[PDB]
Amino acid sequence: MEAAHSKSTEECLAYFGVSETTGLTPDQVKRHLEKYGHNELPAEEGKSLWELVIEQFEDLLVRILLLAACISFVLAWFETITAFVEPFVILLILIANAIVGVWQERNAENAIEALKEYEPEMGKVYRADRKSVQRIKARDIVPGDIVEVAVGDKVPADIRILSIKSTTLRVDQSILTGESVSVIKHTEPVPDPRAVNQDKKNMLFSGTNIAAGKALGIVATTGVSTEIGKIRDQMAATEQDKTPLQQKLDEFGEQLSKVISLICVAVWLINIGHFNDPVHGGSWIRGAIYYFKIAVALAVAAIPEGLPAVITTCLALGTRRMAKKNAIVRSLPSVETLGCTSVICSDKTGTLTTNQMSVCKMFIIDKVDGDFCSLNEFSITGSTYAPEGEVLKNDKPIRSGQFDGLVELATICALCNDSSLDFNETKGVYEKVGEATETALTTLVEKMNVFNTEVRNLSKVERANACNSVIRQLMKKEFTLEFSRDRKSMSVYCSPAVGNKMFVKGAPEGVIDRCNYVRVGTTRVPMTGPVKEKILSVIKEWGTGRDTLRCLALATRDTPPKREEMVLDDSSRFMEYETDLTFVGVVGMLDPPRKEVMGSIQLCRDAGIRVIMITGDNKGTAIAICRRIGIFGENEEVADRAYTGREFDDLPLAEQREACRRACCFARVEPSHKSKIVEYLQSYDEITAMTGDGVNDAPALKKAEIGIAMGSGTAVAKTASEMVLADDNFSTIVAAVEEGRAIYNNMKQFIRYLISSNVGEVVCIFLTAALGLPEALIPVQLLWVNLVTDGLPATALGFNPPDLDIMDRPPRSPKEPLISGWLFFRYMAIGGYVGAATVGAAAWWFMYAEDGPGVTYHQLTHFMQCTEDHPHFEGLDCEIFEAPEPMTMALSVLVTIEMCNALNSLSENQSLMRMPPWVNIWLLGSICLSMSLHFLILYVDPLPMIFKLKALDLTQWLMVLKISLPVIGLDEILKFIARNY
Ligand SMILES: C/C=C(/C)C(=O)O[C@H]1C(C)=C2[C@H]([C@@H]1OC(=O)CCCCCCC)[C@@](C)(OC(C)=O)C[C@H](OC(=O)CCCc1ccc(/N=N/c3ccccc3)cc1)[C@@]1(O)[C@H]2OC(=O)[C@@]1(C)O
Ligand code: NA
Repeated sequence: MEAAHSKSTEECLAYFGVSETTGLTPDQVKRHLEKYGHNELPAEEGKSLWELVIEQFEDLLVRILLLAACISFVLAWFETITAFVEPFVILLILIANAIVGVWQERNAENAIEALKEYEPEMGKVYRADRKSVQRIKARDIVPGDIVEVAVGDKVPADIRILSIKSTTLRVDQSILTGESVSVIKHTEPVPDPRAVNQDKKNMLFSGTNIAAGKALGIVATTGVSTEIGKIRDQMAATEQDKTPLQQKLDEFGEQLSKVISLICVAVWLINIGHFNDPVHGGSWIRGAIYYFKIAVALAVAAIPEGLPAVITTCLALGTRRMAKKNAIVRSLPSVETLGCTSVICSDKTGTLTTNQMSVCKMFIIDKVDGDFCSLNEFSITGSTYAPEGEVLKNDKPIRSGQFDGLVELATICALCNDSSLDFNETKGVYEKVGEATETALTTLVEKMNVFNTEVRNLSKVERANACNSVIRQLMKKEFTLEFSRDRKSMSVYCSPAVGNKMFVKGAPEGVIDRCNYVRVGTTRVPMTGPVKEKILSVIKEWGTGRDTLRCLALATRDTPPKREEMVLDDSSRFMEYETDLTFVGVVGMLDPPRKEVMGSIQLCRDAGIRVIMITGDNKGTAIAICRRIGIFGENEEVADRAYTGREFDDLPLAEQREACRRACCFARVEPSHKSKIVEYLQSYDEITAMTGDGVNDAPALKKAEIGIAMGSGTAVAKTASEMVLADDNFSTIVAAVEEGRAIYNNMKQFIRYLISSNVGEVVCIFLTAALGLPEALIPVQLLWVNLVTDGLPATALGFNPPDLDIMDRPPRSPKEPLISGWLFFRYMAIGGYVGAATVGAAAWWFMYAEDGPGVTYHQLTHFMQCTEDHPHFEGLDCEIFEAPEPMTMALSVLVTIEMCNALNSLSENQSLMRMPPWVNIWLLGSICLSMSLHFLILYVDPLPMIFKLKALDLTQWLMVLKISLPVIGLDEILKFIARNY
């Protein structure tokens, strides 16, 4: 029964056909169970390890390395036990990467699983099989059950309240709305069928807790049909798109397999002459192994094997750096999307403001005489909940007792108040107890002291509620008509210790319209036009002007209805009970913006980031707060840039989308508006950050690219967000966006660095196959360079100093390629250089070397025919074509070039003369370690046998530097072109 809130208690019992005193019969239970199912959210279908390792080996680059490992294993089988090192190392990389992925998924938290924590194990129902209550498992509760809840119990299903067995019934509906005060519940129907959950005063929602009381109710919905179950369906339907960099890895792997297959076809096309080669020969099995070994090396030379270790290391370090700035990022890929933020939608109370209220102004009526009117405006000092402060008028200290209107003003503030003040000696600060807006009144009456009580020598703990207690002794608060949004006010019925009176407080428009008289000191005058105009005039200046105050109208019913003539169970009659009032005065309190917020808004407009405020204030004050903190200008038109919840719904779907393109302020929004705003922003391809802190906010937090939770927010809101603000501050968002931009600038530098090395490595392997030369580089050597030799300077590039204008540039387009245009041409020339400089270093040892044979170019290209000891090949040991020294010339050239290419990667276009290499101290130290590790595999005896290397001399190294160092001069000329042409 979805509309149970709008149905009578008799209508709900008649729908299910269940007696309130007997309950559901054993037949009705098993028959309702087969129709509505069990009262539980669906279990989240987790994936197995087998499904997780299949997803790990689903990536195309992973499948290429796995195939290359399989080829290497069968090549090592058909050949020295160091041969199986190449298959084993390749497998260890994939296996280790899988373990990392398995650990990440296990550590990951699911918000749908978190919703279960709001499911009680047990419930209490009355059924026809027993007279007494039955404590059954909440899973077995069906719609139509008669349920009994009490203090401490968690509500097991969406329950329509039938009768309240206690005096009142207060519920903690905080799981839906962050952290909130207890709400009073009744049993009368709510006329609006499209009413929101705040207005369903006759409903108990599954997952909430009973703060006080005891009631009997009938179950309306269970399972996914509850309010907390409908939110689970919205989250289960939301799909998280891949981050732009995750998508770029897909296109890179898809294009890489197309190039590898093309290089293989090119190698075969160049060697088609072997089809005319004589059929009889023993080099055919050799030729297959030759092309199979090249295929293995071609894959290892193309895949950046060390990139996943460098990326996750950069993100893990940035997470620790953001946590120092109170930004808790929960997912590592979210750091990239963090820097791409285009729109920030932020709640006000708590984040944009300090949520610490204090009354700043107040006015009472001074004189009413026809068209002449006079007011007594006041000012209060002290922005904290502490009673320290004084009341001023015209910047002059005054005594509140000398004004009679202020005596009645303070009594309304002290009696029509459910909150209190407490002093904490551990923190040494007065603390609030209840609503922040109500506690501002308790602090105000302590500063006024209308009865001139003596509190100078009182203890600080006693000083907190001293003046409040004095007023409470005078009038006995009988009952309380709680706040409701239909009338936007509350009242209390009081008797002396003089007749009974009612003290009313609430929104100014509703209370003043229900006032027929006006208090003037101790006397009262009928409410007239000129007085009502000037009263509302000051409300507009305090709420819309530069004060940006929240105003409360305080009134009194001098002649309240008799106690017997009032029904304290129908919230519909509460407005009638609060009529024919007498205006007493208006207080104006401020929720101050945080110190750092006004500057963070300027950083956002300097960085092209739009800020959208989300409040619960009226449209007039919301626009005023925007002008105060910097979202709008002081004199800027905002007719089509600010909307309310009702204004936004009355628009067609096309106008709603166009509204979100320019709006910067949304006041009094419905729960579904956060998710709709995200969709409209995504329709313009924005990258949206949204704040929230309740289960209500969870669907929008998951929908947005960067859901933002509060450190004090609910657990479900955190598990549905990418980043959690430890201090709830809005400035933490902007600081994390700056860091995400700084991380990406360094990230794309060591991505271009490692990828350009893989280009030159593939050119090296291609030149070997296309010319028929011996293998100048071995997959075992290429793995060491990509994982260790180039991995250390790549990590050091992640510590590059960020640009000082990084927050002075618009947000980066998500589809911006990492390498394109002239940079695509540069890494082709660097790749064409590395490929030629590596195979040439080995050919130098095989020909023009003093310590190597003077093998001719024909013999080196036809080295697979030395086995015959052909007279065509001058007499020589054929094993020389398998010598370790020529591979050390090629490897030491690649290592030294990559150390040089790492310096060229410090800046995209700025010359090394302008930006010297000693800017990044970590990069110089990484090159020394990578070079120190190069001599480790050349001299410490176990390693040269494995890597097929033999140490070089002081002369052979000088030949490496002859070919390697001009890399710096080449890229410098390519940088000079981009800068000046
Ligand atoms: C890999 C090795 C080789 C040899 C190769 O064939 O490479 C080609 C190739 C696949 C390219 C092309 C390359 O073509 C050429 O060399 C043309 C032939 C030249 C030789 C001719 C001889 C006659 C490029 C190399 O050519 C040059 C010069 O740079 C540029 C560009 O690469 C990138 O931008 C790198 C993204 C890495 C990249 C990959 C992943 C990634 N992941 N983030 C994460 C973030 C967070 C978490 C996880 C992950 C981010 C980035 C591409 O064009 C690329 O394919 C594409 O689609 C582009 C747009 O990526
Ligand atoms: Na999200």
